[PDB]
Amino acid sequence: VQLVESGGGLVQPGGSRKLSCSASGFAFSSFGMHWVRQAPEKGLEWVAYISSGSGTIYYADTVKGRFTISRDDPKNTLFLQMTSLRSEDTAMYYCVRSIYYYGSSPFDFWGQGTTLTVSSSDIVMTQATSSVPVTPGESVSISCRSSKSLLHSNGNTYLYWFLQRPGQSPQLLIYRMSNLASGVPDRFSGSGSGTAFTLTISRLEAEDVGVYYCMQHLEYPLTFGAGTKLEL
Amino acid sequence: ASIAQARKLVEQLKMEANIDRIKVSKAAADLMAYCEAHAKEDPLLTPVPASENPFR
Amino acid sequence: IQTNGKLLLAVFYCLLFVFSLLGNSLVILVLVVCKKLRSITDVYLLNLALSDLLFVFSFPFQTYYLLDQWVFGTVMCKVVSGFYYIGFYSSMFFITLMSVDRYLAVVHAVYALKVRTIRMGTTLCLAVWLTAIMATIPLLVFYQVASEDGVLQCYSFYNQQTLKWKIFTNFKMNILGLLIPFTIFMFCYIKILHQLKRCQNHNKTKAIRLVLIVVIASLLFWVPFNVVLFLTSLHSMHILDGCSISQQLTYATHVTEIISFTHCCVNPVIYAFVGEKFKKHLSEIFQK
Amino acid sequence: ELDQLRQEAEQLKNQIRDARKACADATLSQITNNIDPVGRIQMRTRRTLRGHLAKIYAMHWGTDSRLLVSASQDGKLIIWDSYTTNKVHAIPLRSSWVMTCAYAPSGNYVACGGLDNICSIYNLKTREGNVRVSRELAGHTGYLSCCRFLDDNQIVTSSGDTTCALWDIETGQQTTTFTGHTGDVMSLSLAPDTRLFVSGACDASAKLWDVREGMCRQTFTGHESDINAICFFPNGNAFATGSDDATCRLFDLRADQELMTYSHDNIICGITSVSFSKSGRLLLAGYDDFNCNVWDALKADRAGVLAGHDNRVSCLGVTDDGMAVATGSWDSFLKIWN
Amino acid sequence: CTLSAEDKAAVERSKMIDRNLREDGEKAAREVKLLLLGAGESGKNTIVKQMKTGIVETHFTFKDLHFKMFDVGAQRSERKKWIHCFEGVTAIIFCVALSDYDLVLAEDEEMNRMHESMKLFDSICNNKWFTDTSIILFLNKKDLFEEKIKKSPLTICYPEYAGSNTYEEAAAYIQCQFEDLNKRKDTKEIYTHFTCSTDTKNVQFVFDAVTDVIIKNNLKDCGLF
Ligand SMILES: COc1ccccc1Oc1cccc(CN2CCC3(CC2)C(=O)NCN3CCc2ccccc2)c1
Repeated sequence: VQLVESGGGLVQPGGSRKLSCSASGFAFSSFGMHWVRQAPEKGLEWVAYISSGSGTIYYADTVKGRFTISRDDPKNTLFLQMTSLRSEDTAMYYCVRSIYYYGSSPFDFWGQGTTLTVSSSDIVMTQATSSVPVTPGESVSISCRSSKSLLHSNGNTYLYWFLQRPGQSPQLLIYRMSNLASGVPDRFSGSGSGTAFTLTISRLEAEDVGVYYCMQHLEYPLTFGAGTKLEL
Repeated sequence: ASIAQARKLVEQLKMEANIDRIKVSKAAADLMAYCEAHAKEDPLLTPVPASENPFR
Repeated sequence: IQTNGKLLLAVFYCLLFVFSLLGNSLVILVLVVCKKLRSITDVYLLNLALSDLLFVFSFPFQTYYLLDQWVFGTVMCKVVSGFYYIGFYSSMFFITLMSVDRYLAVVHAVYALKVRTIRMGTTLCLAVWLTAIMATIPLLVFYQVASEDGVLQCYSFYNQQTLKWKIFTNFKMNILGLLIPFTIFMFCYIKILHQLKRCQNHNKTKAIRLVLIVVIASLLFWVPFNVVLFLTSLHSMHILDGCSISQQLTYATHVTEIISFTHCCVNPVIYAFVGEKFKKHLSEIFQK
Repeated sequence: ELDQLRQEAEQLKNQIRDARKACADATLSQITNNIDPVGRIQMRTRRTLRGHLAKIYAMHWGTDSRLLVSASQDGKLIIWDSYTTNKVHAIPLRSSWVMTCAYAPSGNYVACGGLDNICSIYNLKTREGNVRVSRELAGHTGYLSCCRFLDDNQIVTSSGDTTCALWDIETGQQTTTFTGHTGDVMSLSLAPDTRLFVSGACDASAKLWDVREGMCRQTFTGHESDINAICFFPNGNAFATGSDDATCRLFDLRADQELMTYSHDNIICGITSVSFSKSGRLLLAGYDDFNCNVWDALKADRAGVLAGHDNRVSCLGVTDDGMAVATGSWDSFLKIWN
Repeated sequence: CTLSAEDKAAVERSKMIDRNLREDGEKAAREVKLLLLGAGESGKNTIVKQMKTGIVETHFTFKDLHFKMFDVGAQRSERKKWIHCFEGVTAIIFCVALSDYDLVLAEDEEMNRMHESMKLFDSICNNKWFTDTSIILFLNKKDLFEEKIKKSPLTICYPEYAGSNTYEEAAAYIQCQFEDLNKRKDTKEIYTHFTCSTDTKNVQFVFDAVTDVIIKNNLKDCGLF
């Protein structure tokens, strides 16, 4: 599975660009797609989303009207046409796949992203830890708080834990607050009480160092936490 | 040809005839006891309230 | 005489309304309630049943108008005239469309496999309904209640200068109600009959008989109606003038109206009630 | 001599019948005579699963009792969320003539089969996001009638070649071939401990097989026609057989003979499917009269009737928690009753 | 709405699955289904070749009509447990070898091969599942039949037969014997065509038969049964 993306570069403000995300190794048509920004030294913010078959298109409030996201299923590619660029959009863009059925794992694979620079009622998810020291072989807990209860009446708490290694694309760890993703070691665990949730690592190594983010998926302004960095 | 089939059938019948059998009374009593023990955990026999019925 | 004719017309209108109600309601109940609209023919049959019901819904108000003066008002007179005319147009268009559908099914079987679906039938039915509404739009604008001899009557008022619009709207019921539809109706069923004669089956004789029944029923229902329409238009053009002529045309008008809409009760027993699939559906409903 | 061998076989059959008669000191009817009747059971159709365009031949609940697989002749294997009526997957089968389907206990795999004499095992959890055929087990010379998953690596199938087979999927080979039936085997049921399984065939016989060893341990007779449905009692010490003689039968493994026959004069049509509730008290059997009858297992009295299928009820299943009862008929519909 | 974001997306996925199922169902209904049966060596393979394990599948297209021929000759199991799966097929192509009037079955000589064909025809035509299902009757090996009638007469297969030993009259007699096995001559109709190794109009005959069957089916569907 590959999600290589293309485009980026230095753009004068008020211009327009086309960000392309090429997909190979999996069925494009059955997978919904998302674009997630990464500011040069900040967290992740959801930008746009299209469902399977281009049925529904959602945009973030700060990017509504200017951006337009589309897909080419026969060509197996994802487009984001961007207009009226300002200095707030300078980011490392990430192409994310997400399938939706019972027991599915959304936000599996994150692309490597493209660097883009411009010349000069939503749920609030807060992680006050910011930075906590870590030692190999110990156990660490990372907390994430929610503005409203992420537990829907159907019983599914909608919380996603992501690990971004230094100089690496974000990697899914826990989906729906207790479910381990594929290829993730069992040392990771997730717990919560509807509003405040914790993620526990039983025994860390150098592979676990990075920055952890918590995402909500109840409504569809998709909001991340500030993130918590681990340093050995 | 058919002699081998007859021998195999006879051997299988002998193997089936050497089992130990308990009376119908004991087996029926065991079935009744199992039915009575788990009767409280059968939604079909004893309908559940609509609160915990997933199909509302 | 006048009272006898009034009561006589009221009686036939009431019986026709009752019979059409039963037949069309039975068709609708079998199609949309007890079963599914599985085939395109089911869609056409449901649309024809709705058309017949819409046509017959205007009968009770006419019976009251015979019994006593019009009291329902201007707007419902408009909607009643619309009911009658949209029913007429939709019924004829659906009869023609069913003739075309059967022509496709019989003459061109392989092509009808790929051109006969529920979606296409629904699209054509919606087009037919829109066409009927468009055709009855001109007639509604003239249907105005008025007090004649102290009696309130809902009729198409045409002033001395608007007489041209009455005669034009009469020929439209003829060339667009009969000539265009029945040319397609006739052509489709003649070719079905020719195909069925040169066929190796046991269902050929029954289909021939039913096709002939449909053709003769439709002709006897709809030809005298439009013939007396044409004669009335000619009389209004002063081509055929005479007091005895006027009385004879009025009497023919009444009798040919009765022979005309009798279709709202005969069409079910010809398109659905006879025919194996509907009998099987009715037997299944009766068993349950 | 052939005559001597036949005489010895007849003598052994006589001895077996004599032992079975000796062990029959009483019957399940008199022992449960004083037990309170279950009462009138009325189950309503909570869900109706639409989407199949042909006759449904197979259906199997998942372990979680929410996801269920359905096989029908339109060549599609549809996986349904029963709680909210949804289609999780629609696998297009290579052979449209499917007569059986299976859901693995883990949920990672689903097996199908039919007139191709091939057990096709599909992978549901894949990195590509689409259901892919994991394996195509071949070797049966007759139509596959039932396949049950022991675990994610071993599957047990029954075929029309009068045989059953145990396959390890990771090599696609027949580990153990269970033979001894004269007619075509139509149904198999795995015991809760997954060490023995009962297979009913068209010679009106149900045979109990040891999975590990590989030979028939007990043979139960009594039906006057082919056995089309089998189901283990939840205890594992009994099973139920449905046949075309319009009767169901309850066989005890330790008593090695029948215990009760569920029948009624009004029923002439054969039984297609048989299942138990999660207590052993209710025996749900699908009949060809477009009906599904619920019998009391301990008292032969008819507990209830489920109607609402316009064609023959072909498949019938009960969830692991016993919450609901899925019925799939030839009218291309699945109804979840509760 | 009372639906989550991923619940709504799952509903959309289910709707897409429904749309695909409807499309495939329309495509399948546009097709024609033929069940091909034969009494062993009945020239069935020859006709399979000319139009183009367990159940064998054959797809071909003729005059914008997509056929699906299912061969079940290799099942060798109880036919009554899987013959109901083919209820609703458009037609049944029954192949009978005319050269089997002389040859007797390998399993005992008391029971003749054409008698096997007649018994199979009686079982299939009078089956409760095939009541309105048309039968296209192919009578293969007509050249061998015509050559062989000179040496051995038809009386061996039909003792009650009393007629000339010419090819035409014997062929007509065999065809009549096969069509008098049809208990219901009103619900179903039987098409008989004579074939050989060099025949090249068999697909046309099948096309005409299926076109007639489609006409009958949509006459029933259009209310003109
Ligand atoms: C107040 O009732 C209605 C008002 C408007 C439409 C239909 C109302 O209900 C009814 C219900 C049955 C019969 C009539 C009366 N008729 C009169 C003649 C008619 C149709 C309505 C008309 O008007 N202008 C011309 N037109 C047809 C002329 C004609 C020609 C040949 C044969 C038969 C009739 C009205």
